[PDB]
Amino acid sequence: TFGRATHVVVRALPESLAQQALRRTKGDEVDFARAERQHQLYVGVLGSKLGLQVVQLPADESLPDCVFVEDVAVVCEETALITRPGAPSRRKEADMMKEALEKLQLNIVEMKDENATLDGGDVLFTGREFFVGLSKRTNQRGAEILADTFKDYAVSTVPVVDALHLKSFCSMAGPNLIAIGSSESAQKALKIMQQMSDHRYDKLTVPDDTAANCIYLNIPSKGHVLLHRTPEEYPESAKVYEKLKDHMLIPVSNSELEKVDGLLTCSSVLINK
Repeated sequence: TFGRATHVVVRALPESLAQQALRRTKGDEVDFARAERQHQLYVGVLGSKLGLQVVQLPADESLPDCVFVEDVAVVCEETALITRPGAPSRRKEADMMKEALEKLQLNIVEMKDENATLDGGDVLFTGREFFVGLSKRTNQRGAEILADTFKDYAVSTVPVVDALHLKSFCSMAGPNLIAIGSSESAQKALKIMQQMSDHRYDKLTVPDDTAANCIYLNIPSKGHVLLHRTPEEYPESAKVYEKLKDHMLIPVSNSELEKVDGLLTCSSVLINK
């Protein structure tokens, strides 16, 4: 069943994240203490509230972005692709992630090609196929290696225009359901994805691009579950998610890490064992 997961890998925030953030903040500074609380709440939802087995990796002060585990690995079925992140400063994050996934007994494939880069944030897995954003972080070679890794699934690329990652404005909200932003860029990207696929997807359109990034899970003890940004953060988008009457909706705060481009999907790697 699409969206089923039994384990989740997360990683603690390093204090060094605050320092590196000073050069990323477009405005308001990051409240580190609050970022930590929001992370604690996030992990609490995944583990305590939903019952997933949590693998908590320790922070590495030499890796300021280590909390964003999604970018270092893409998991499909029983295989994990350990990526080669676009940012060189994040390459070592693959070390502990590889160990974590090895211990979860997954088949491991490493992106070693020195001319290939790929951030997990640029990968949208619909359950039927993959869409990979060609951005400043992920290149063609990277998309090809992902395609060679998950041979039983089609992989199509889409240009990422005025955003960091493909998932900066989309994510899966349920079976055959793609949550998508309303910006010119988001809508164009969606049109391209729909044109390349031979399958018609349903869509959930939200006014705030960032709020289109959510986490969908299928929990046996709860059914359809969706972690989405709070009404306090994005009132108009939360109103749209409320339309999903068959989903267990869980509002999750992320105001701090969003300041450094970290959205909801960024802080976890889900595995179905």
